Amino acid sequence: VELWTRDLGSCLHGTLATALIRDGHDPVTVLGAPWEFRRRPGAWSSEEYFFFAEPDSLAGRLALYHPFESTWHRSDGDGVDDLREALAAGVLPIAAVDNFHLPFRPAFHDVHAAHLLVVYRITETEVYVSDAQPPAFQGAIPLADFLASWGSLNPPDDADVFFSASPSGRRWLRTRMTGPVPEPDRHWVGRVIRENVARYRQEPPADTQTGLPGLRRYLDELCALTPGTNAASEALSELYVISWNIQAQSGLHAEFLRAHSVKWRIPELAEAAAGVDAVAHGWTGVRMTGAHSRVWQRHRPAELRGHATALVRRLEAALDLLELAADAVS
Amino acid sequence: VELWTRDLGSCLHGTLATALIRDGHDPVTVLGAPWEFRRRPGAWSSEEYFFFAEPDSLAGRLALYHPFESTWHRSDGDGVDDLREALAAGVLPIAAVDNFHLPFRPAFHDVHAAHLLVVYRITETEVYVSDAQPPAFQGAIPLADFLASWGSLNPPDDADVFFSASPSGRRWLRTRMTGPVPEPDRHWVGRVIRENVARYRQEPPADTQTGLPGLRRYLDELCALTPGTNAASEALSELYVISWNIQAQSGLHAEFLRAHSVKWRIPELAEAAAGVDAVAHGWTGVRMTGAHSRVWQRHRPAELRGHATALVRRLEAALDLLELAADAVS
Amino acid sequence: LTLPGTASAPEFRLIDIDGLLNNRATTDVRDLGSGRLNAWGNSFPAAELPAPGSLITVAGIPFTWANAHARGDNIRCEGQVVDIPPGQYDWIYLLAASERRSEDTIWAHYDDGHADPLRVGISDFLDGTPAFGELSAFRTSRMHYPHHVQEGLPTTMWLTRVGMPRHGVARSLRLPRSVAMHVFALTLRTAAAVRLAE
Amino acid sequence: LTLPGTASAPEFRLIDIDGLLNNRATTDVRDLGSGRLNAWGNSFPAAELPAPGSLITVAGIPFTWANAHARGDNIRCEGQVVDIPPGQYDWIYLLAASERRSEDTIWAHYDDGHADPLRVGISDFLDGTPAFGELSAFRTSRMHYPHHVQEGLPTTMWLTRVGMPRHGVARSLRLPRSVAMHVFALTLRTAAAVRLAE
Ligand SMILES: N[C@@H](CC[C@H](O)[C@@H](N)COS(=O)(=O)O)C(=O)O
Ligand SMILES: N[C@@H](CC[C@H](O)[C@@H](N)COS(=O)(=O)O)C(=O)O
Ligand SMILES: [Mg+2]
Ligand SMILES: [Mg+2]
Ligand SMILES: [Mg+2]
Repeated sequence: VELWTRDLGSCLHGTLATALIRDGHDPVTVLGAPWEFRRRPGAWSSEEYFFFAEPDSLAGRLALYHPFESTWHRSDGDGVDDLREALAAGVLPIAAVDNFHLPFRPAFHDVHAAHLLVVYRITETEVYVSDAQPPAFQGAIPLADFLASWGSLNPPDDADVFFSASPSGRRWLRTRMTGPVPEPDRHWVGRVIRENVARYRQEPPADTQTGLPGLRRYLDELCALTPGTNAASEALSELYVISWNIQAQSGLHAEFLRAHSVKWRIPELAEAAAGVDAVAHGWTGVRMTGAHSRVWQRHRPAELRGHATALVRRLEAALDLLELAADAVS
Repeated sequence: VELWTRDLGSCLHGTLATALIRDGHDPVTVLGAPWEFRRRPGAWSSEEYFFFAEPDSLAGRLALYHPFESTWHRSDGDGVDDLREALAAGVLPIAAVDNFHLPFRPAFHDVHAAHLLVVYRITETEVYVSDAQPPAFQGAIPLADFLASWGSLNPPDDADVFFSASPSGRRWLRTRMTGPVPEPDRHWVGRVIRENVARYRQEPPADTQTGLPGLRRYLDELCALTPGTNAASEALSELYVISWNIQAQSGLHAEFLRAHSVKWRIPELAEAAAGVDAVAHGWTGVRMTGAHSRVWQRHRPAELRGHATALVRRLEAALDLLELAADAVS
Repeated sequence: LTLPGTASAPEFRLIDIDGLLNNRATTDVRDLGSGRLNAWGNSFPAAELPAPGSLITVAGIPFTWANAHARGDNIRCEGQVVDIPPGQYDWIYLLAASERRSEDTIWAHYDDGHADPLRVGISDFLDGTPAFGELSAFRTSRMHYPHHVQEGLPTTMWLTRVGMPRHGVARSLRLPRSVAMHVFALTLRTAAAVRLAE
Repeated sequence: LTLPGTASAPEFRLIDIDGLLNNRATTDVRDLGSGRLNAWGNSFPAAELPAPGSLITVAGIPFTWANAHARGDNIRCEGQVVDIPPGQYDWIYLLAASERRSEDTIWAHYDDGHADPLRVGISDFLDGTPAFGELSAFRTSRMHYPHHVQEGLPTTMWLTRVGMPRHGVARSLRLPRSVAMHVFALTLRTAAAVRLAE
């Protein structure tokens, strides 16, 4: 059971990466191949691991080019018998936990936050957990502490407006690779890039903000709200939450492109990687301007609009670089 | 009689600058304050000095914020009588000339090209001309040489597909400042920048392609044509001709912004200047890809589309930097 | 063909940024609640950073540590114009960290009215991986939270360099317009003729 | 606060671009018709530039003058990838001119798969004014036309420098994607340890 994360990444990519590594899959190839933007109004939950997956499973959408699937489960009762049975069947449960109740988390008895970790062993008295999020931890915690975190009501917390008010609900994610992986050769990388670019350029449906036009509409709608209003507060909470894993995927996609640039010495992939990293970095400007407005009432609408506009321009430039990269491998 | 030009500029800005300097006006303020893009289908002439002016006079449009006017005149007969009368009235005639017939021009008896120069003195046997275009010349030429250039048929020349087939027609431009110049203070510079930005952002009503939306449509239209066709050749000849004085105005507007950045120590004006210069530089990629396609059959549709897309992005970025500049002076 | 260049004697100009400190990124155990390195009220531990006003070197580059007050120990980037001594420069050196890695623009303003946008990348304060080939300035053992000292969580500050290619006299810089970015120190390195060795 | 510095002797790596020459920007009086510096068939006078294959310095920076052939004496920029000796570099130096001044990107490719887009401005060949704070490499007295030598019309070539801020091993560059831009010579300058003067 391998600890895996990235400085732009959350427990969402981290826990899935651990599950993939256990089954001998390269998490950079699987989780880094897909690159998209989607926002469904009303869909977001106050959870570190929120990602808009519909109609795919959560793991399915995050690994769009692989036969990777997940199912959510709510465990009945007061014990961990379901997790014991899952482990005995060779499954690595990914548990929905509240950091407030995890002794090894900085948030312990301080900040409520909806989080994921891997459970890899259970005894009569201990649950062995793997959590790569800084500061990384792997080992036994008391059963009582695990149950407290797994059953947490995760109540609304003034100290965490982003990831509180989402009960753990004894939820856990089961992942499976249901067939053999595609060979990640030059032609496969070319097709992945072209499918990502085509999906970004597609005009979105009325009910879902997707790709480049969807990002434009989303940021215009966001910047139209008046700083400090309840409407703005709700929108900036959503922004910070949804943008974490969208930003994470941007960073992973850049790494995916760099890895294949090195493998085949194709500079177009490294150049594309720079454009994609510029989008990852552009998300920082937008979500942190949003965060400080939301939390500290640092209202800078000109800054938010500036970062929003820079992010769109960087995405435009990245898509053009990616088409040159696809041509270099196809 | 002062020689004045810029490495991005043509005889259009040059001759007007000589006329303005004679009347004690700053050509960087008068010709540099305006910044726009306009293209009317079928309006262009095969002349170095073509600029879309309607409904304003030529000098009027090039000095949009100043009470500057021009009138075109066509002189009958075979002499320079009309130019002598113009000089006696304190006017500096700007004569339509063919470089083929000007002994001091590199094109002399080699290349036909529709050009402008300043006439500042006439004797019985000599016309004194001022032409700042490299290589700059100021002094007497024989009457016969001037008449040959001023009356030139300027026939279609396969060595000059851009500026030939436009007879000189003994045409001359009369320019006048019809009132005191506006005082160029912080508030005036602010108003100038805001009007330029508003005009760039305004959607055109009809067939005339204006501002950023017009530029997008114009470049899309250009890139849609099949390279090597008569239609593409006509469009690329138009592109090179209209874009010279549009690029020249970009360069002069950047200089105008730099000048006021230094005067008032306002760094936003210098930052905006860099943005506007990026548009001036963007025009180089577009018009030189076009020129080599037109003249040397160097068909590179991907390159032209790439430069066109970059030019639009640079204009978008320039408009945002200008609004920050306007805020800093207003 | 490979040819030897000459040794050179560039000058370091340590920019006094004490007047521009607008944010608390560093706390002692007594004022943990003052931390504003990020939205969560984290901060660098003062006990693992240099003394205010002290001269330090990072990878041979000299910096003056900011003379902090209760309300500022770094520049949180808001497009501040920083006056620099007029001169011909090669490099800007910043000690910096970002709330997640990000990249933006430092404008260099020249006496002729030219302004050059210079690309700058700054990596994460949160146990960061350098994304822009920066050097490590500080990697602390601990991180400050509003209510506690966190053991075994490194807070990372980076030495980032930005080229000033223009042959011209620079008079000022504009820092990025990004609340994510923090500048703890700023040192300019003057131009120094380097030629083919005789 | 000012402190004297000391930088070790760097290395200059003069890049052999003879294999990338794809355009004639220079002619002698006997082949004026071969000039393709611009759409008009102008060229630099051969007599006002160095001998092919010669070692030159421009503002102290060494360059090898291209071994021209009938069909190439410079790189007209089409996004060519140029292999460089792997190493840690501070500066790219180019001898260059543009068909009207323009700005674009030189990409630096690193061993770890990172690539940095480096802004490069190149000023006009046609009696140009430097717009990007370049140094004059060559300012000729004359210009070649298809049918004549033009007296008293300078052809201008520029020395431009481009910073390589990333601390990492660079393996190759990409030249700009612009038919307007011409590269006559390319020299890399290695990183050199800088420190306080003892
Ligand atoms: N680093 C991420 C996530 C932060 C966590 O949600 C903590 N506020 C609480 O949990 S803890 O155990 O990581 O401290 C960010 O900056 O958003
Ligand atoms: N430099 C401008 C203008 C070129 C001229 O039209 C010449 N081809 C003929 O006139 S000459 O007397 O200047 O040579 C450009 O590059 O388009
Ligand atoms: Mg699937
Ligand atoms: Mg192939
Ligand atoms: Mg008018």
